Parts: sequence; structure tokens; C-alpha cells
Amino acid sequence: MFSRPGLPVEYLQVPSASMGRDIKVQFQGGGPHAVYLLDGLRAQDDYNGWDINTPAFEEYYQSGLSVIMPVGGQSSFYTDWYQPSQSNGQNYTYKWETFLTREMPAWLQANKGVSPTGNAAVGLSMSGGSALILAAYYPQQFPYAASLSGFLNPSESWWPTLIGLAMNDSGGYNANSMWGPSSDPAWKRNDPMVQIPRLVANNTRIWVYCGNGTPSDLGGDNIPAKFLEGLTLRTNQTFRDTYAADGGRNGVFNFPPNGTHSWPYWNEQLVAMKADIQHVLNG
Repeated sequence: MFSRPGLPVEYLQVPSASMGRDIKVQFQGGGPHAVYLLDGLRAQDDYNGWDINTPAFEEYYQSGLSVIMPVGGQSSFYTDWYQPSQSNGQNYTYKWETFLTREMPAWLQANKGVSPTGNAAVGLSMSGGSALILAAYYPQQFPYAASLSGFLNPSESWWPTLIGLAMNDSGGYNANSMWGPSSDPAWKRNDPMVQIPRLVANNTRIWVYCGNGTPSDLGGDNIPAKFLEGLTLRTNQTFRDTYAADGGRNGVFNFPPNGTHSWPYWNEQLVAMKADIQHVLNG
């Protein structure tokens, strides 16, 4: 982990009444407002990917912002599922939106003094869209959201299938148990592209990054993974175009040709957005 000695990183056990279990949370206090760092598709139950692969905590130490790294939620898309993943034996239903928007913030407010409002949600790949959705539906809690190499049009064309494939490949989770068949409204409800009107209306400050190239931490190798990576960039470009078309004016769109879908670049983006977050959240 990059949470080396000196950094006041705590490991909290936060009860989730909705999921009937305790959720581990890596936390670094540094102010009433916090940056929620969401993990990727293969989120582990011991440490958040951000701490494993980047010096995120150190980079935000003394930034005037607390850093919250929830642990776990493999292939959960940080959303509330319809039912336990049907196939891999999950014995409970993922309710990560409920955890992130109600249970965890309530806990941190009562015990740490972290404000449940005026925070930033930052996600990458799997959680890229999650961050924008959290901000779309919970503007008070998240006036700021960043998506790094996110899947921003999950309900469109190949996306439901690609997402289902990724989830199955990551812990054997079932996308159908999450948002039902692709025709289910849950897919559009959790589609950043479809929810752009919300982001515009709430004047959400959005930071959207997308690299390009394969292989990467996004995947790569074979033709299917290559298609996914290519679709990811194109969809991010369409998201930017649609956001603009819909009246959006508070976004930062970073599409550097040499940017990659990797922790080094996602970390670079996290650092680059620090000043932006500080100004928006503590300005």
C-alpha cells in the first residue's frame, strides 16, 4: 500500500444495515469535506485499489480534504442491486448506493464530523459512471464528480453486454441481478449519458478523463477487450459532445492522446484535479 507510515490512515468497520454486513473503509481525516475514491471492477476486500496502486492518501494529505476509500464491492458498480447476484452464491444484495449516500456518510458525520454534503465522488473504469450517477442523483452530497475511463452510456448498444461480460469475469457477478435485463429502466436510470440533464441542471462540476490504447488496466489483449477499450473512448467523446449539446458548462474534459487506462495516469488525473476540487469544495 502507498499509505506508508506518517499518513493518519484509519481502517474503519462501518455497518451497512441494507447489506447486513460491516463495510471496511480506509479513511484519512483532513477536513469536513471529503473525496470519495471509488474502486475499479475488481475491487478487493482488503484494500481499495487507489491505496494499492497510488499515493492518493499522501497526495491529498493536508489538502484540506478528507479522503474516503470504501473497501470491497467487486463488480458492484456501486449501485443498489435488485437481488443477490444469481450465479456466484452471493448471499445478500449489494446496496452500495444506499451505503455511499446514507449509511457511510451518516457514520462519518456522527463519528468524525465529516459533512454528508459538499463532497466529491471520484471513480475510474467501473466506478467512473458510478461517480457521475452519484452526483446526478445526490447533487447536495456530490457537487463534484470525476470519471476516469468510465463507461458513460451503460444502457446503449453493446454496453449492457460488455458490462455483463466484465462483471462475470470479475467474481462471476450477474449484471441481470444488478439492473435486470437491458430493457429494464434501471439501465437508463444509471446511465450517465441519459442522466446528463441532471448533471447540467445541478451544475455539477465534472472532471472527465479517458485514455486510449491496449492493453491496459482496463483490459486490452483480444478483440473483445480491444473493442471495449475503443468503445470506452468513443462513448466518453460522445458524452462530452452530449453534455455540451445539453447545455453543460462546468466540465473539464481530458482526452490526452498519450493518456492510458492505467493507475499511473488515473493517479495523475487525481492529482491534477486536486486544485479543482479544493476550489469547488472549499473555495
